[PDB]
Amino acid sequence: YANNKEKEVLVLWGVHHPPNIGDQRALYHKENAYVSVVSSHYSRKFTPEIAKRP
Amino acid sequence: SSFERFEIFPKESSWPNHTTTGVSASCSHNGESSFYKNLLWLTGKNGLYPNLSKSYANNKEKEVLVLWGVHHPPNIGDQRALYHKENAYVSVVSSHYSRKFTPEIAKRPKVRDQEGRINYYWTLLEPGDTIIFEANGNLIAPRYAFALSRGFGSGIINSNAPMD
Repeated sequence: YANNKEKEVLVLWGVHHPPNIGDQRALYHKENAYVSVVSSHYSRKFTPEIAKRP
Repeated sequence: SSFERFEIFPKESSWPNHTTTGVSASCSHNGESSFYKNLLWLTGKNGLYPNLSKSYANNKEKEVLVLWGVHHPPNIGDQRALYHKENAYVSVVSSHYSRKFTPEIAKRPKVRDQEGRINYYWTLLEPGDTIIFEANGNLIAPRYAFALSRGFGSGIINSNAPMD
């Protein structure tokens, strides 16, 4: 996405974490996952950590 | 205002398939090696370190302060003889807290006759919230937790002054 609007754009996103390895292969078909959200002045690589939580 | 010390993970029963007799020569006590009375050093027993999982519930109706550690051996040799697994991790997760400690192994300068590193961590567990510890090595287990009531608005004064 390019910010041609001449103003600051607020883009929000999420990163999902299934509770076990079973939910990861049926929603996304890949154990090892990642998300690359990078811009000209921002960078982050979200390594999805899977664990059973309360 | 109010503050008590209680054993959150009993030393004798929380770890049947583990070793809790680990002691550090750095944590001496009158010419004898030792370790933190409130923590525990869990190493492999019988040549295997099973995947552990402990869920403490805060029924005490007050904020509980559970502290734990993450160990870092200086080389790949110490990792296979204490925990029997190169790739390690620790899953300390609760209802409103989550973190995955990837153990990074490296040779470090000798601080207090040690090339190893035990990075400590502490979280507060609210009532009605259950914390879960999950690990397959390098976990410095919490033995003594505390239930406290908050005194807002204070600090800490460094002083050599006597008490009266």
